[PDB]
Amino acid sequence: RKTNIEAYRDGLKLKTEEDFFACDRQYVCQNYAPVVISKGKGARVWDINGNEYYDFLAGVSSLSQGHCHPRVIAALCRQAERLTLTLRAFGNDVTGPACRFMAEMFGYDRVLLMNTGAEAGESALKIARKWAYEVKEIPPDSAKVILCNNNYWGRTITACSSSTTFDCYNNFGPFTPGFELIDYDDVGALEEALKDPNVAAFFVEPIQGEGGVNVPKPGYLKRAHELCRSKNVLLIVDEIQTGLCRTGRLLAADHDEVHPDILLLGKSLSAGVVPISAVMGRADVMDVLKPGTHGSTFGGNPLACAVAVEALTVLKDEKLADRAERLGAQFRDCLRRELYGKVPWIKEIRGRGLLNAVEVDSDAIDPNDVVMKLKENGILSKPTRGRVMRFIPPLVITDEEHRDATTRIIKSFLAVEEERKK
Amino acid sequence: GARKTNIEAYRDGLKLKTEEDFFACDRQYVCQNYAPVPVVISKGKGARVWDINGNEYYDFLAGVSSLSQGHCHPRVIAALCRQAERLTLTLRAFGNDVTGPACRFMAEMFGYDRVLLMNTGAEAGESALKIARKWAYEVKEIPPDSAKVILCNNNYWGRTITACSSSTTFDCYNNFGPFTPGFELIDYDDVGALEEALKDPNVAAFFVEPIQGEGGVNVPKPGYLKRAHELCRSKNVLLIVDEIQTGLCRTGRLLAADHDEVHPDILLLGKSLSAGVVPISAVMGRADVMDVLKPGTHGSTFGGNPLACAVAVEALTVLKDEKLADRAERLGAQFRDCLRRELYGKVPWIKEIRGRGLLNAVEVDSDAIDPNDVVMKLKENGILSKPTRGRVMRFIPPLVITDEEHRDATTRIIKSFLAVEEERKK
Ligand SMILES: Cc1ncc(COP(=O)(O)O)c(C=O)c1O
Ligand SMILES: Cc1ncc(COP(=O)(O)O)c(C=O)c1O
Ligand SMILES: OC[C@H]1O[C@@H](O)[C@H](O)[C@@H](O)[C@@H]1O
Ligand SMILES: OC[C@H]1O[C@@H](O)[C@H](O)[C@@H](O)[C@@H]1O
Ligand SMILES: OC[C@H]1O[C@H](O)[C@H](O)[C@@H](O)[C@@H]1O
Repeated sequence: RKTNIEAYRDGLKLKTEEDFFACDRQYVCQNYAPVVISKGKGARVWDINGNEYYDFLAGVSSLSQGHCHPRVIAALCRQAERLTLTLRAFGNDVTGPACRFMAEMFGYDRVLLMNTGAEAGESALKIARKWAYEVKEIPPDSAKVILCNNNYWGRTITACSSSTTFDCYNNFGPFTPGFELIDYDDVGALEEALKDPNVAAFFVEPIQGEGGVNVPKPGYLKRAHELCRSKNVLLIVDEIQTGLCRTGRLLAADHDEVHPDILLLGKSLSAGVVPISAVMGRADVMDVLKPGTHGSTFGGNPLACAVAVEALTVLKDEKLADRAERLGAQFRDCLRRELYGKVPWIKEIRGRGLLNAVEVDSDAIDPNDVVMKLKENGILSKPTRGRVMRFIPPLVITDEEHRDATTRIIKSFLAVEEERKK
Repeated sequence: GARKTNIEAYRDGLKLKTEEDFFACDRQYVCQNYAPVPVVISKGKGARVWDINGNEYYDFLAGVSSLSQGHCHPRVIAALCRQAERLTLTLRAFGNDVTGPACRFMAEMFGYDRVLLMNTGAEAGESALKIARKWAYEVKEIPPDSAKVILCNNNYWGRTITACSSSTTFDCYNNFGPFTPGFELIDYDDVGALEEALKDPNVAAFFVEPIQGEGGVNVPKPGYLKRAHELCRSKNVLLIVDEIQTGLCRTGRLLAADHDEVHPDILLLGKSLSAGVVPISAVMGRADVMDVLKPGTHGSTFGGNPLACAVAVEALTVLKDEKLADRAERLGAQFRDCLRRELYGKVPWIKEIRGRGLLNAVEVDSDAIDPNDVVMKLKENGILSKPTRGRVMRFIPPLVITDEEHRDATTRIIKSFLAVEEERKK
């Protein structure tokens, strides 16, 4: 049987990429800015004309397990035929066991399941505030949260209120108060911010994602945790982009040996199949959310839970932390040896595991020529902040595939440089 | 071959046998932000669910109107499995062969120029608020940071900090501040109060439900929405109409706003947009409003993902193919008529039976009866629901409920209320 979307699309006679871009332009809210993908499998996607590419954005680390992982799809399909949604107003035979699975895997007492990263962030801030008011006993409406410049956690009004990125906040106010912004990767600024006794939490990414793959100094996060703990301030660690093996370890916080007070997960939690996010913490923090104080229609639905248990298990069974660590060190090494020196407009090669970036001098080169050239050579990515090229493949990428992609990526940077010399 | 999926292997290894075993698992590992009816549902199909002990029930919450098409509608599940084999996520950073055609499908079905797909109701409300504000600053040219949005007391649109900031429900806001400013709360179903609030020129929008759901199935006087729209239009204020609960045939029309012949300036949809299969929401509006969201000013990882779009197109088509608007109008009018003729005369602690379509409620007097006795008795008679605000009993079945099931269910419901009354007389 043809699905309704397929039958409906056939009647439109969208044959070329430009037909799809025109349909897009006419009917889709125009809040995004080259290719029309119809199929994905593992590390590979295919456009509507049958051309193959490596996906080096991977849902900005939502597709760590690869596109259309057969185990994840089987778990989806099996659960979807049985039960998808009950609400948390009724019990069911999936939510409990799934939260226990997550509790045991990440080492926490309680799991709050929500749907998106932004909801996980809001839920953590809410928990941190109510905890501050109720357990830490700080004055009513006075709770503060410390975040870092160039953070990204969502697009809610409150997320906009805690952004330093002009386009994220501009003309969406007035703003939620209670945020203090400091420099990333700066313990001094954190110590200084931590003198205010009304601070409920410090909310931080172990590597800043959308900010430009800003990898902090080794130990930064341990130091930050020590400072938070000595002031009775919760360390909220956002691993929505950096967790789940992406950096070579189950949590990017494992590098600095930090167990977050509140952990956020998302994205690859579902292998990019359905939106599910998680907030985890110890009992005396998470239990501030009493009945009726927080909710979500779809949060914890049995379909997402079944998908997430399968997705998480893929990470472990395919040993994807080891694969990210190994391949990623080889990637950065090749790019350093074959590009530093030969390509003067490369500012920095940086990353951990398979979360990598090449920042370029956008005064010396058009970054978009790198993007175009990459696509020409079978590599799809999208930079952040104009000038930071991102390289974020599915972790399941094979040794042969990764060698091949690395060659095409290097060849792309070199072809842009040769064209510049003329 | 034969094999377990991991959720099954793991659950099997925990050796959970009784409902108490599952209740205890939930209490230990799941954040305790709900007060659930004590049942452990295992299978859902159409209007029915079964628990782990085998007991069968009619689902009379239906995900609070997330499952209008029934549990596990075979067409929606087939569309889900088919698209999931092919492509589930690209981001809007890349094009794909589904997202644009799905937005076009919706734009044409609802009559709007532009469609924004988000994931949850809360995200749709946040996005609409962002649109109305930026539009106010850039098109209406009101002063920087001065935009106001009018909402109604007892509204419910989400649990973000900004939603908490615009709530009048104590447990939604308490100890979650400090709050997002820029909200002006008025009584629901009060034209005079809306009129006075609209005298402030910094008002960007009026954000309103055609029936308040979580607030208690509060059905306004007829014409209330039409009148709200005329007032908003005369002051160059956007009418944002939240149909996340009331939309998609639930009230006997495609949109509840259709009763008043209102076309919202911004329309919010969600919940049954996916037939309860995956979270997807939508914000729709005319080009000169929606186009304020320029590249880089708003986004979402999973918003408009191809899996969700294929499910939503299938879910929407089910509404039309099974004529669920007509089924809701008919069955709902019979339900309310039956309940009034069988319960009002006999049951003194029912204050009111109200609703539209198959969005119905029975408000009880909780100073006279423990509402939880009604919930328990319903369950014992094969009916699952959860009240809102302590004392508003909700009857919101899947619209696919058959005539025979609906009659059977209505008998069970009437018998439940009369039995609690019989205990009260004693
Ligand atoms: C670190 C981090 N937090 C939060 C989010 C928000 O995710 P969502 O788009 O699922 O709301 C993202 C997505 O880009 C992210 O990378
Ligand atoms: C009218 C209305 N708006 C918004 C929401 C928020 O939906 P979600 O729980 O999917 O965020 C709901 C659902 O509870 C609703 O009924
Ligand atoms: O020129 C018209 C545009 O829209 C489509 O109708 C055509 O197929 C494309 O070639 C073009 O981008
Ligand atoms: O046939 C429907 C589905 O049922 C599940 O039990 C299988 O493992 C899936 O792969 C299959 O697509
Ligand atoms: O549809 C009405 C239903 O009501 C009865 O309780 C029967 O037990 C059930 O099998 C039947 O299908």
